[PDB]
Amino acid sequence: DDWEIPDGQITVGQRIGSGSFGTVYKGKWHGDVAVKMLNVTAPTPQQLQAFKNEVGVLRKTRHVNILLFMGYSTKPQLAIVTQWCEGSSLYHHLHIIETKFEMIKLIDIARQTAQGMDYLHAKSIIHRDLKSNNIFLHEDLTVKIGDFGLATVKSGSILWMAPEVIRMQDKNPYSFQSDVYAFGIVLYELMTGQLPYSNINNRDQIIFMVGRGYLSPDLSKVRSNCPKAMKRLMAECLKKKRDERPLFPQILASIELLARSLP
Ligand SMILES: COCCNCc1ccc(Nc2ncc3cc(-c4ccncc4)ccc3n2)cc1
Repeated sequence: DDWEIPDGQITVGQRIGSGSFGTVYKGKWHGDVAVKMLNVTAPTPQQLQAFKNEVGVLRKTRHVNILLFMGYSTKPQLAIVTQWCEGSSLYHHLHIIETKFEMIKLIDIARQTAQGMDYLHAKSIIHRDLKSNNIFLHEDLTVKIGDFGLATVKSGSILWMAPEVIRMQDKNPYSFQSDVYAFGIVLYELMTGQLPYSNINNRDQIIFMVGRGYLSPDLSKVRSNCPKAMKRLMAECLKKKRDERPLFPQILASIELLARSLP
C-alpha cells in the first residue's frame, strides 16, 4: 500500500499545538483531519528520518483505540494526517476544564487506553510518550491514543516517565513496562482528577526524586468510590523497579474483572 497523499489535496487550518516533529493544525481531506507537520522544507536527515519512522509505526496501527493514521505528505512541508477527535485530549478534560467524569466512565477510559496499548505492545511497539495530553476523546465517548513522535519497535514531559527512564543507562531504558508506568500515571490522573506531585513546585526536584525513588504518587488522593482493586493496580504500574510492573494483558484483565464487580 502507498498512503502518500499527493500535493494540493489538503486545506490546512487553525494551529493546535507543537507536536514532536513540528506543529499540529486542524485541516480538511475527505472530512476533518489533524495534520502534524514540520514548517521548514529545510529538513535534515535527523528530522527526515524521524518522520520516516513515525509513519512506519502509524501504518501498523489499525485499532479502535489508536488514533487513525490516514496518510503523509512530503511536499510542500512534511506532514502526517489522522482522524480528528471531537472532544479534545483527556488532559484538557481532567485538568483544564475539570470535567467530573462518572466513576464508570473513568474505569472505561482506563479499560480502553489499556486496550490500545495492549494492541500496540502485541504489534511490538513502545509508545514512549503516553500521557493524558496524547490520549484523545472521541465524541467524549471513545479513546484514541495519539502522538507517536517518539515510538519504536524492538521531550520535557516528565510526570509520566518511569524512574529508569529519568535515570539513563542503555539508550534502551524504554520497555513495555516504562509504558506501563506512564499508564500508571494516567490511572492516577483519572482517579485523582490531578497531576502527580502538586505539593512540590520545582520541576527539577521532581525529576531527581522520582529517578531516585524518593517521590511517588499519593494514592490516598484517589476518589472515595475508586475501587481498591484499581487502587491496588495503580501501585503495580507505578512500582519503582521495572521488573515488578505487569504487562498490559494482565492489566486489561484486572480492569475488566473490576469493571464487573461494580455498582
Ligand atoms: C478551553 O477550550 C478549548 C477548546 N478546545 C479546542 C480543541 C478541540 C478539539 C481538538 N481536537 C484534536 N483532535 C485530535 C488531535 C490529534 C493530534 C495529533 C498529535 C500528534 N499526532 C497526530 C495527531 C493533535 C491534536 C488533536 N486535537 C483540539 C482543540
